[PDB]
Amino acid sequence: TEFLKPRLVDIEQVSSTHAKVTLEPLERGFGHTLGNALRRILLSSMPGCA
Amino acid sequence: TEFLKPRLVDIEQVSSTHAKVTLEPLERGFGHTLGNALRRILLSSMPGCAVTEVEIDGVLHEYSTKEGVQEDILEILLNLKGLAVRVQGKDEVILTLNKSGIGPVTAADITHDGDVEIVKPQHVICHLTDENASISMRIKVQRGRGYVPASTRIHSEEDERPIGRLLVDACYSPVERIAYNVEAARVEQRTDLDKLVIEMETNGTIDPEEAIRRAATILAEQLEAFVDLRFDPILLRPVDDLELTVRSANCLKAEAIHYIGDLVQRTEVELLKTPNLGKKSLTEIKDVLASRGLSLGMRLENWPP
Amino acid sequence: TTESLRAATHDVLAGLTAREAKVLRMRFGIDMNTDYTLEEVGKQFDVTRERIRQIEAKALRKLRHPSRSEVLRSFLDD
Amino acid sequence: GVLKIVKVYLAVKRRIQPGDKMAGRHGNKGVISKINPIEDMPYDENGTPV
Amino acid sequence: TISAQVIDTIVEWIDDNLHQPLRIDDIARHAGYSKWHLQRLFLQYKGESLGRYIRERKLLLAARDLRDTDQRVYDICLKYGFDSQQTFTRVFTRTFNQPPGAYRKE
Amino acid sequence: SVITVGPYLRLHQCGLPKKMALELFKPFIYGKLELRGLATTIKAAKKMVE
Repeated sequence: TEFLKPRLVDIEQVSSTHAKVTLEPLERGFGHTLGNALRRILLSSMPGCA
Repeated sequence: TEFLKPRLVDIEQVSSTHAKVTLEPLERGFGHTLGNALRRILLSSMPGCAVTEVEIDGVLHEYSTKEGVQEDILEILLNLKGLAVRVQGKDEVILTLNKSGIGPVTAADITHDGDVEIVKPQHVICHLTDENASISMRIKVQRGRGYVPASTRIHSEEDERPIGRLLVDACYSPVERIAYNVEAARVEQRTDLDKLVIEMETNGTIDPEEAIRRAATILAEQLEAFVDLRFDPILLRPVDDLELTVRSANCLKAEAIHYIGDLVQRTEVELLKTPNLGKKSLTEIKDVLASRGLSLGMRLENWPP
Repeated sequence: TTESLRAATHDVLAGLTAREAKVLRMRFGIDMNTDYTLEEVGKQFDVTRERIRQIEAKALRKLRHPSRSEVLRSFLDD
Repeated sequence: GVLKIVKVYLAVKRRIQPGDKMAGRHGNKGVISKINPIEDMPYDENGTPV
Repeated sequence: TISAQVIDTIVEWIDDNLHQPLRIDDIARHAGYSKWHLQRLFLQYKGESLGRYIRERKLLLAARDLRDTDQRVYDICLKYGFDSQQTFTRVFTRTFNQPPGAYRKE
Repeated sequence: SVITVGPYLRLHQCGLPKKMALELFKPFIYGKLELRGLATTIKAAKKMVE
C-alpha cells in the first residue's frame, strides 16, 4: 500500500470570481470521482441564504 | 444542519459470499455520487495476494509439455489465475504442491499453513492420468494492489533468475461483481431520506466491513490534501577537537592561537614558515577550508558559537 | 565516432607540451601525411635517437595518467 | 557452402495493446482505441458491466 | 617519537609519491623535516645511504612488474623512478649480477 | 505507424509513442547530451540510450 499523495501547486486567480486549481496526478479513476463528488456537494447540498 | 448518524451494521451472508449491505445515512442528492465513489474505491483501492511467481521441477518454460499430464502448462496457469489465498501474518509467503495418484488435482492438495487459508478446496487445477509421475511446484504469493503486467515486472527485476522460474500475471483485483441501488429508507421524522443497498461478490478475500473501512481510509487520505495543504556545526570545532594529528593541535595553541578564525585571518604560506609546525599540515588546512567553501584571507560570517 | 576521437586527441595534444605533441604527431601521423619512423624523426629533430625514444615514452606515460585518461577510457571498445 | 545452421524459433506472448484491428462477422472493422479500466466503463443494474 | 613523527610520514610519502626521484631538496620541503630531520633517521633506523635504499626499493617494486609479463621493458624502469635505462641496467647488474632478460623470463 | 482513436490533446498537438523519438530523435539526444555533458562520449551515450 503505497498510493501517491497529491500536492496542490497552482491556485491561479484570474479574477475575483474565477479560479484555476491544479491538483497533482493520482491513480486512475480518482480524479474524476473527486471532481464528481466536489460538483455534487457544491450543486446539490450547498448551504446558503436566498 | 449537522448530522453524524452512527450506521453500517451488516451480517448479511445469505447462501454465498455475496453480502447485501445497506449504506446510510444518505442525504438528498448524495446517493448516486456516494454509490459511484464507493464502487470506484472498492474496485480500485483493494489489495489482494494471489499467484505471482511459480516454479515447476523438470519444466524448462511455459511453452512445453509434461509426461503424465492431461492438460497443458498454459491451461494450468490460467486455472491458477483464478485462485485466491488468505494471508494474515506476513505479506510474502511460499506454498508447495505435493500430490500423487490418478485423478483431479485441486487446490486442496497444496500444503496448507497456519496463516495461509484456501478459499475453496474444490477449485480444479489439473488432472493426472498416471500414478507413476506426480506434480510438484512452489508458488510465491506476494501482496499487492492494482495490476502489474509481465512486461513491467520482467524489467523491474534487476537480478536474472535461473532457468525454470515461470512468470505469472498477478491480478490484484479481488472484487469483480459489484452494484449499488438507492432506495427510500424508513425515517421517523424526515421521510425525505434513503438507504443504499450495495451488493458485491468477492472470492472470500476481503470482508465487507474491512473493505468499506479501507475504502473510507483511502478516500480520507486522498481528501486530506484539500484540508491540510491549504550553519555547518563541524566548523566551530576548536583546533584540539578537530580530529587532526598530534603536532597540529599542540603547537598551534602555544602562539596565541586558539580558534580557526585566527588561523584563517593570517596567511597560510606566511604563518606555516614558523619552525614550530610541519609542511604536511597544509593538507589538513586545505581539507578544512577548501572542502567547506572557504578562500584565502576571507572573513568568517559568524565565528562565535 | 572517428571525428570525435580525432578531435579529442587533437585537444589532448594541444593541452600537452609542444615538442611532445610534435613528436607524437610525427611518429604516429596525427594531422600528418607521412608517418615517420624513429630514425627519420631523429634526423629531423635531434641526431640522438635515444632522446626521441625517451620523449615518446614520457609522452605515453603522461597520456596513461588517469586524470587525463578518464576522457579517453570511453573509447576502449572503439 | 554452409557449415552449420542454428534456428532459434523465439516465442513471444505479445499481449493485447491499443493499435490492433478488430472486427466481427458482419464487418464492423475498427481498432482498439484505448484500454479503460473496469471502473470507468458503463455498467448494468445488477451484475454485468459493459 | 623522533622529530615529531617523521617515520609515520616518510613511508606514506614513499608509498604515495610518483616516479619522481627523492633528494635532499625534493624530500625536505613538504616532508615536515629538515636535512637533519632525515639524517638522524637514516643513521639510526636504517643505517644506509639514500642512493642505495631508494635503488633497492625500486628493484623490489620492479621485481613484480617484471613477473607481470609486460612487453614494454623500457617503460618499467621509467614508471618506478629510473629516468634512464642505462642507470637501471647498471644498478641491476651491481645488485643481482644478472641480465635484465634473464630475470624477466623468470 | 497505426492510427489511434482519441483526441487526448488539443487541435495543434498530436500523440506519439515513446519509440518514434526512441529511434528518430536520437541524434538530438546525443547532441544535447554532449551539450550538458551528462554522458562521456557519443559511443557511451548510444549504449545508455539502448
